[PDB]
Amino acid sequence: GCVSNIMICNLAYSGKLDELKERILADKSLATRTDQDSRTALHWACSAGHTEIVEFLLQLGVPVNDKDDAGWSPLHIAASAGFDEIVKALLVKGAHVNAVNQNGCTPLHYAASKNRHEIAVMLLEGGANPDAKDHYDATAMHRAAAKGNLKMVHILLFYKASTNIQDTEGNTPLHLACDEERVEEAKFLVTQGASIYIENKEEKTPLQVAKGGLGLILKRLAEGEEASM
Amino acid sequence: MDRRQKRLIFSTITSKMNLSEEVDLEDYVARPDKISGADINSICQESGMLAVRENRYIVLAKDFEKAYKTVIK
Repeated sequence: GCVSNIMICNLAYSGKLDELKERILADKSLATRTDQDSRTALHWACSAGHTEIVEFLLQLGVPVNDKDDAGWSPLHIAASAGFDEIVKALLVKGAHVNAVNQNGCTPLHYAASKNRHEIAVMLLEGGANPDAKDHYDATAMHRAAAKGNLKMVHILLFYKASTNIQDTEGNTPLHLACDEERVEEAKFLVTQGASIYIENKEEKTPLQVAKGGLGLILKRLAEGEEASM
Repeated sequence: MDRRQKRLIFSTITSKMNLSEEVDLEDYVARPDKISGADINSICQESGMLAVRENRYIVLAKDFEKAYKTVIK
């Protein structure tokens, strides 16, 4: 193991809860020292999924919103890693749902990207902004649509995420779904308002991006929606 | 190259790398940089090699953002 220059953070990552308890209770200041990457024992326990070490640190009242030097908060780390129980304990203690890291991502970007449905819901229920944009103006839906995470796209739409935000290459989630052949995602999106008209930076709409079978289907769906609704 | 291919290359190689449970390769896969599959095996080999200058035996998010910014330009 041995991921940090600070030994109490290695105990946190290692899951050595009893040793970690004995050292911190001997000198409580140790629970919040930051290591060379500006992580504390809380970041590392989240990173390794040791729920019990997280509960001991939150029981002591340590800060739950501090970021490491790449701007990752304990909530980002747990949400991307898929710690449902850790995510949940963090939120109960006030973790900031819209915190952003150095790539401009919120924890929902990572939950959406990695198909963490239950965590995405906890986040959105906790007030996360579905429309947060990262440093390339990409949203959680760009991630989910690109990757083919259909149910994640359903959950985002349910919390009212916008479907027509353009990243810096001018792509909406629909262009990404078309580009990677995410057929059901593309269809669901058009059925919920994604426009088949928006052009990205290369002057292409999602239809010009799509293979022809898909483009025909989306076209049809788009005229369906423009006729009714 | 192709976003989909790019992601396939990243995931296939890091598949026998041990990465921390929070790393998400999409943050790099989604960048608008045209890079080859050589460049990717490259970021990936550099990341594991740097597992060693701060010296952690598991590969972390920071190993990548480094590898990535050095390798691409």
